Amino acid sequence: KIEEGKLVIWINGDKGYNGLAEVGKKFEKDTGIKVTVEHPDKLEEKFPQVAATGDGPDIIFWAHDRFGGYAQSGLLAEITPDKAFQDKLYPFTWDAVRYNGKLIAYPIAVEALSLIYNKDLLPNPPKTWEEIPALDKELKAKGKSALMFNLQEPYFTWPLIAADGGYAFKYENGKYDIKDVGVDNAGAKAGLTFLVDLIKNKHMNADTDYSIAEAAFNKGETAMTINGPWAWSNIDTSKVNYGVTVLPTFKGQPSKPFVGVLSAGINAASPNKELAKEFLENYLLTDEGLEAVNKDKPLGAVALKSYEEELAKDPRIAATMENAQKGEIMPNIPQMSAFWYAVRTAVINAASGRQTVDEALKDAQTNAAAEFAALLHSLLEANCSLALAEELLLDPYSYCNTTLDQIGTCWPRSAAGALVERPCPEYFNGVKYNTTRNAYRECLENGTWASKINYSQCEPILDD
Amino acid sequence: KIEEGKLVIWINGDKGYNGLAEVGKKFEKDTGIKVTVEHPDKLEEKFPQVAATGDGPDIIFWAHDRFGGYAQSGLLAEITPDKAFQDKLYPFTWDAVRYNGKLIAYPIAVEALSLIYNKDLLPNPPKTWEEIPALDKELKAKGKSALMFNLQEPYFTWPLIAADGGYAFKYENGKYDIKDVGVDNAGAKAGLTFLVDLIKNKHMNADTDYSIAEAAFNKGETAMTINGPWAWSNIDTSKVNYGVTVLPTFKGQPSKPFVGVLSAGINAASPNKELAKEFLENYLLTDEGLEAVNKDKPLGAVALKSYEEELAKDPRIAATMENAQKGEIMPNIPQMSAFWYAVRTAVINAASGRQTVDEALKDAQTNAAAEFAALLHSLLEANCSLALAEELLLDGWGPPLDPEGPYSYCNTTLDQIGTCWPRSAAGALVERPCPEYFNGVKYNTTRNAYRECLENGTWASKINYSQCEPI
Amino acid sequence: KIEEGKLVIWINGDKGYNGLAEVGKKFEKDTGIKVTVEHPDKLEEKFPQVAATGDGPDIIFWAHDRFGGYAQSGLLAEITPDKAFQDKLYPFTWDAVRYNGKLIAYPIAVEALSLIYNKDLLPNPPKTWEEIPALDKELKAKGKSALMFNLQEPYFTWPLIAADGGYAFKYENGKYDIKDVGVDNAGAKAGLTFLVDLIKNKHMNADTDYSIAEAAFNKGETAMTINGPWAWSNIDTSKVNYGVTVLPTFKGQPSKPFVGVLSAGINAASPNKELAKEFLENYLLTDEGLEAVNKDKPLGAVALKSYEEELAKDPRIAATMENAQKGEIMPNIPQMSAFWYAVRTAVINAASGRQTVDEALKDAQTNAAAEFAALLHSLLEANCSLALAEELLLDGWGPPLDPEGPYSYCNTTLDQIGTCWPRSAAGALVERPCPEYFNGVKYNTTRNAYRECLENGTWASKINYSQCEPI
Amino acid sequence: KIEEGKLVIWINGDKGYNGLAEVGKKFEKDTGIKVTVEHPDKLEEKFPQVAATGDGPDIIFWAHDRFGGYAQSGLLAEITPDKAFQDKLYPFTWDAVRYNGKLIAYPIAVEALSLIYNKDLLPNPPKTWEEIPALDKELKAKGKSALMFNLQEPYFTWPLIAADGGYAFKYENGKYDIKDVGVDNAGAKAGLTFLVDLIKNKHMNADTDYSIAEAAFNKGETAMTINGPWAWSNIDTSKVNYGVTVLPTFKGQPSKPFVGVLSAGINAASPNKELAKEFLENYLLTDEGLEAVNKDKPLGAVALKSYEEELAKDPRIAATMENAQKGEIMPNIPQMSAFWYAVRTAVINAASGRQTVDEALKDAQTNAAAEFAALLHSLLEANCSLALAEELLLDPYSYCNTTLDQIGTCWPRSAAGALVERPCPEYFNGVKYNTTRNAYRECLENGTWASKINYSQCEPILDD
Amino acid sequence: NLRAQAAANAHLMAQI
Amino acid sequence: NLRAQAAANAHLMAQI
Ligand SMILES: OC[C@H]1O[C@H](O[C@H]2[C@H](O)[C@@H](O)[C@@H](O)O[C@@H]2CO)[C@H](O)[C@@H](O)[C@@H]1O
Ligand SMILES: OC[C@H]1O[C@H](O[C@H]2[C@H](O)[C@@H](O)[C@@H](O)O[C@@H]2CO)[C@H](O)[C@@H](O)[C@@H]1O
Ligand SMILES: OC[C@H]1O[C@H](O[C@H]2[C@H](O)[C@@H](O)[C@@H](O)O[C@@H]2CO)[C@H](O)[C@@H](O)[C@@H]1O
Ligand SMILES: OC[C@H]1O[C@H](O[C@H]2[C@H](O)[C@@H](O)[C@@H](O)O[C@@H]2CO)[C@H](O)[C@@H](O)[C@@H]1O
Repeated sequence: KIEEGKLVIWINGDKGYNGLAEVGKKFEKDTGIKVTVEHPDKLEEKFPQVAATGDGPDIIFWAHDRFGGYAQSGLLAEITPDKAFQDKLYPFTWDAVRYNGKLIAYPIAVEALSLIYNKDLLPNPPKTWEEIPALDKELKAKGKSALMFNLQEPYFTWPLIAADGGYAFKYENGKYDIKDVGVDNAGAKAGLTFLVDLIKNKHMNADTDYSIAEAAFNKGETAMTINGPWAWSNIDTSKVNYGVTVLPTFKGQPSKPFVGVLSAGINAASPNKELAKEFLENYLLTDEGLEAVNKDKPLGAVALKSYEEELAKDPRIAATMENAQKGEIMPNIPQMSAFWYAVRTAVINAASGRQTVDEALKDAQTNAAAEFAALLHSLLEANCSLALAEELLLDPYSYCNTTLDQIGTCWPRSAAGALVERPCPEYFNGVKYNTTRNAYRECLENGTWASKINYSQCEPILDD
Repeated sequence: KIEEGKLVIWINGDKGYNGLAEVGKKFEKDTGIKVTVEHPDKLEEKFPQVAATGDGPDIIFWAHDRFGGYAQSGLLAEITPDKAFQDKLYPFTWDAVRYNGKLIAYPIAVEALSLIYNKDLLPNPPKTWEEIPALDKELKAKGKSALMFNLQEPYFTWPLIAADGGYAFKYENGKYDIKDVGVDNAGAKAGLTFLVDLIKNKHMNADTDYSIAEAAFNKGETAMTINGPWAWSNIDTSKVNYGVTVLPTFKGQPSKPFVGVLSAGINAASPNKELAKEFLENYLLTDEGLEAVNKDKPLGAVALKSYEEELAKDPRIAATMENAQKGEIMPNIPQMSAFWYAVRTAVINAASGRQTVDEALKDAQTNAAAEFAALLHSLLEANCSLALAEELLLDGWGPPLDPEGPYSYCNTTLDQIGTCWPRSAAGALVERPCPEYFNGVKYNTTRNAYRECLENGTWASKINYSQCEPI
Repeated sequence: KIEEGKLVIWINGDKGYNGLAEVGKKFEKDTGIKVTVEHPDKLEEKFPQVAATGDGPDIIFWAHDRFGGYAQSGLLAEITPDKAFQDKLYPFTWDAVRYNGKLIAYPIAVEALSLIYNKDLLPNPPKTWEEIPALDKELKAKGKSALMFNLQEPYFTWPLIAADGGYAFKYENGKYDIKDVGVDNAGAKAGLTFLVDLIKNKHMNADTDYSIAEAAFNKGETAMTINGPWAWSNIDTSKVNYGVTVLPTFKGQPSKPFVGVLSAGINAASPNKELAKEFLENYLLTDEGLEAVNKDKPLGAVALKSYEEELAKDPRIAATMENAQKGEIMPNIPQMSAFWYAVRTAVINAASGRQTVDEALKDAQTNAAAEFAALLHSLLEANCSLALAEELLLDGWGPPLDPEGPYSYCNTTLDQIGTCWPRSAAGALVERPCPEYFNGVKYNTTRNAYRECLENGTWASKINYSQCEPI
Repeated sequence: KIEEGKLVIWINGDKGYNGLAEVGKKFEKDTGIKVTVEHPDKLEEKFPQVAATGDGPDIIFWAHDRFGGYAQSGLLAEITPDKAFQDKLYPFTWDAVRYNGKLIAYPIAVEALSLIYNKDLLPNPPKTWEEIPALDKELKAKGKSALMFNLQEPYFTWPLIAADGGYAFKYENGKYDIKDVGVDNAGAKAGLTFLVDLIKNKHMNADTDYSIAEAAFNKGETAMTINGPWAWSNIDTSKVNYGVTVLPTFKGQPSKPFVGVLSAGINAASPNKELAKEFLENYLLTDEGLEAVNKDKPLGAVALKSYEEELAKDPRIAATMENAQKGEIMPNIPQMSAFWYAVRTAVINAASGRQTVDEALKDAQTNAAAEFAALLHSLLEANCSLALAEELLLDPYSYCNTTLDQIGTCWPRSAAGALVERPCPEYFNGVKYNTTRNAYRECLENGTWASKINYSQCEPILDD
Repeated sequence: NLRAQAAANAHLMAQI
Repeated sequence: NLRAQAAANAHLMAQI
């Protein structure tokens, strides 16, 4: 239940949420409709939890990579702008919010990571990752360090892992191939091995997080950091004479960051869909709208043609685009959650020494590619064909033919008109279920299976 | 993956695919959109294999009977014709492309087999099947024969099988009863027996197929054949002074051909559904468009009212509709496929002497042939899932794979022919023993089949079976 | 697990198992070692199931024909008799328990079927099979019948099938040719046809079995039967004034029973091989020991020379050896089992009318019955290995199992009957649907079978099938 | 190749190898046959490596648990003492060296772990593991500690893991059930969790090994240690006023150590089998022989009746027997190697914090029970039955019926007289093999498979 | 964690 | 390690 007659918006704490709230005061002044902008932590996780139920915010802001995942779960309303409004944003930002032909969010801006550096401590930043160790040794002797950045989020280490051949999902023949993950190839190993060595050799600390790295850089304690445009604002405020530049190379190869499009989706269950559409279309994605948010935290390259024209003239925005050109735009597929979770674990376990690189990236391999699920599926496929073999052997135009459905339940050859029941699945997509209860499917009088399967009785097994 | 910004169309090799490509050319001229017409072998079986995975044509063409099964499987987009467009075609033609209360294809034309005969050899064609033996004996004395038609497709024999009581699925209460199959009744038995007796007495050859019959008629060697409107074109080109007429009776009863409505469906996975709609509605379903296809191979009695009013006056179309009236529109239920398969097998086995009429039609009644194939098939499926299971087990949980070796693999898959192609490295040419058994025919297993695992870890589309020869 | 410090012995229910247990009692008296004699149903099939896993009897008794297959599988210990002991038994009896040049059992006695007839009803028994129909008609007029014997075991019918040319495996070059099977030749066809004709003309009943025939003879209801020496005991007890004689001829040719040598083998997995040897050599293979078993059920012509010299003078043993001489010692090759199975099926199917003689013997020739059973069997085996594969996958690599729940499980297994019993917690009573099909007989699948998973995570020995009833 | 005309013996460094060498000088004086006693490290591993080839020592000394493993590999000669010599050792020591009905080594002595303690620092040792934490806190304040023992060998931690229900293999119906491992039950968890906590709470150090613990105890720096009889000799030499006692209880349950029988096996390939038999029977297993070794390092309860009678009078030997009664004698089955390796890894990973207890004992579970191998086997079984199904369906007394052999190769239905070949296995018992080569098996003219399978061409895949 | 996982499946199960 | 493992299999393979 969302309160009808208001707008509740969720956006991440590192973005210009105060700028956004002022745009909210513009709307309210004009229409009399209150706009509440909130920044809950774990935003990208807390959403599908609430939105699933029919609750949460009217609008959500996050990079497009997680939006496939919401659309599949059916939590995003289908946005409906016309030709005239789409001609005002760049076509490639529209690609990022298209899942299965449908636009599911408004693109706001393009984010890419850059190398930010202190010009006073380092007038000439390193062009290669490999010279950073020596550079840290010199800086240590002055009671500083070379490089601090967030080691807790795979987003910041990915550029280095991708550099020499690391990838998420293979892109072939139009589609992303969810069964071909490149998190365990020689390139990924080499990039991750390099990071882990910086830590063993005490050029970095495995605990270092977003706030540790930001504060150190803005106090002048470290020469370099890795971050995006939202961070520039805090550096302006600080003493620091900073430059924003292209990322270092690894094995002569450019670092390949994942490029995200900040996006505004609309909660499917909200009764305020049109109000939200009028706020995003007529208030936020205007120059006045975007400027208000940007003058709080920079957005990067915005999705609006009329405002980027100006913004493109900033050399910091040039650098953001240079790095963007060298990376990939993120896939928006639902398997992105699982990939990110997998790589987050690898980097942390590898960094802490809990696991070696080889061990770590293989687990991530198996997790990202859902190989346990793919193995179990092969077993169920085989079992289901056999049960059909057994029956045919023991043996007319009136049966429903055997199927294996998306959950792994084998529906046997059945009589027209039969209500069939089968044990709930023993395992499904990470979760175990009480198999003492059944699912139910009707074989219709016409010899075709009913389209819908009753899975209502299948309950998970959890704590105690 | 279907390419966006073009149209691929599948139609059968017997139809006017060149005429249709001219209609394609006009569409390209106006819209800049390339239209490719293809006619692969076995397209009705091949379409559900490729479309099921999001590949294949934007538009497929076939008699309406196979479409119910495609729509049930989810392979067709629901079509959105407007009222004015709907009033443009006969209502009974829309009925034939209706499945679950949804329109799932555009009707193009109505097809029924007729008796085609050579006027010079036979001024007066026979009214009955029973007089054919004597007529063949009279024709043998002249170095000719009475009757040749395709014996390899049940469609061609069905009229005779249905004549005296044979039927597919009993129709009543407005519905088909899939528990009431009439392929082994007294009427079906008698029709097939007559057919088998014609062969024993050497009035027909069991091995006769579409092209043997067509060439034999078009060359003046046989006085009669059985075929549809699409065949008239090649006869015109040949000398033959031919007529098209009502099929002969059996035991006094009309032959009852199954009436097909040639239809055009849109692939559910097509990113060009709107281009497709515009092509079928605004270009093909016009006087000009139908005329272009018709000039290549006659279509029969077209669904388009305005063009049918011109065609209705051809005595060949008149005959087509008289034969249609004495037959039945085919069902479009998904069970049609199993039924055609059972009757194909029964007819071929009875004609060759492999089974008696009683044996073949009983197997057809009980669906035994399809069931045996589904039995072998699930064994191959199960074995290949196992091999996949093994590779996955080893790959994820076995001892560390060699760090120096290939990262990219094509994974274990089963091809349409029954070969399980093993996990293979990107770039590999993979060799597998020819199948022991394919489609009722045994092959030599000590030669090999070939398939490339491509540079990117995807299986090549083509599989080389040119070395697999039978006993 | 076979218990150390005792002996379990398996012999068939028709043999003198009480006599043998008395011999067991004498062994216990002298050595303090308990000897248990058991006679389970289907022991020849059951022994290879249980022994294969290290369970079962210390000593098994059966005709030598099954032993070759046991020895091939590794189930028998090689026996170590000394020279003096070897000279104590006929050399041809040692030949029958020789496999791969090794002695694999102790020969006990030679068995052949004879014709047993009622002297009061039939002073002069028939010399020929052909005169039996007329004799039955003469006997029906008296409220009796001519001939009843077990029709459910091929052993009993084989003499007639072999009479005019039927054979198992052709013997030459000192060896059996397993490619030369004579079960579908003209001679085998004629014998079985005669048998089937006796049934059509109501001189015999297809359903007649060992106990029906025995009771019918011992009650004076039928004038003749066919059986071995072990049967004489129950006849003595009954009134019947009986003779034992040469089997009747077929088409002038002698009936050719397969001669068995009752033999005692030692389980390869027995920890009591030496106790076993002492029991068989020093207690059973003596005048006293053989006499004790013989007094219970006659053994036939014993392998022991000194005791055979006394028995040779019984006209019933004389007849046994005359029938033996006209027959053949059975092979002991491992293929005997498949052969008996094929002939069992052929005889039963022909007798019941389920197949013609030609159909049944051809299926026997091609081993089709065993092959079909091996087909269904491997499907069940494959399915159950899969279920095991799934449980293992989940158990080792799935999400953490509940820390509070049971640690000990009985694991997925397939029973001898075809049921796959699923992974189950220690202590559980497990319910499974009755088999759809067992041994050529279909059962009702909506009642259940039962099996306890014991306290320690081991499957109970017994499986409760008392609720599975057929159609 | 062993040098003919001498005896080369291997025994472990912690045993009385100098006593043994004097027995060797007795033999040499008497017979003129030189006896060389050596103590290579990793003795129990270095043996099957060398003995496999036809090289190594004439005689090997180790606990009986690893002797099943040597007998199966066929590396031990079958010893042949008579009634008169076996009547001189205790029957239960003979049980320990019997593999599949065959005696494969001479039993020497029974070893069990006890709690050794410093009477001056601790006049009254704790009866329960649970009071040790507090006891260490008091001792720390005096600059000492409570307890040090070898944390590198699962042998020393096993007593605590077994205490509350932990076990190796289940013993049912005569046999040990190699598929039922108890290394991951509640008891094992609780015991291991207790050890790990002592470490987090700094009452022990995860690095502590045999020599660290021995030296600390004999210098008087720690109040308690855990060790066996071989250790008493070094304590006698030291200052330390020591007592040897029953192990502490855990959750009110007695600690359950694994009891080993020290044993002398004879290398199968050696040409000196009788010389070795005469040395062990007539020289070592005498009172003079055993005493010489014992007066160097105590043996525990010896296997010889005539010498134990005296030895039993020692209260330290009483305590060794008390603890022995509360533990199990070790299984001698070949799967023992794999169990010990599994538990060694768990304890070390758990102790170091590289893994939690739950994670650690589950890996050990899966390893000890060879569950990967058991899963693969089920797949091969299934595959092999299917291939038979396929053939039968497509179809006389002359075939060799399909088998799956011990290595996992499915031999298909074959023609009498055929030389059949099948790809080498993709994986077997821990090792991957080159599958481009084949194994070979003959289907004999009589329709039975040849007994032997040619696996000579199947080569492993290793380094680079 | 596994509560959000169960929730994701439940919604897929509801649709299917 | 894996060299001693390979060696153990090789000897089993030789016997079998
Ligand atoms: O760390 C993995 C994380 O990466 C991305 O999140 C970014 C986001 O794109 C930026 O806008 C900024 O807020 O930093 C985040 C990393 O902390 C993916 O969008 C996200 O789904 C993924 O979990
Ligand atoms: O032979 C069975 C077959 O009959 C029909 O196929 C016809 C088709 O309708 C005609 O357009 C023409 O191409 O001849 C075909 C006969 O080969 C059914 O439409 C088809 O589904 C069925 O398999
Ligand atoms: O019926 C086939 C059967 O014949 C023989 O079994 C005999 C057995 O030899 C006799 O001792 C007596 O018990 O009657 C049996 C017939 O039921 C073969 O020995 C046996 O292997 C075969 O199955
Ligand atoms: O640590 C595992 C280890 O335990 C046993 O080894 C003992 C041996 O029994 C004692 O004689 C003494 O030397 O300490 C050893 C532990 O370091 C098993 O015998 C052995 O197989 C196993 O690996």
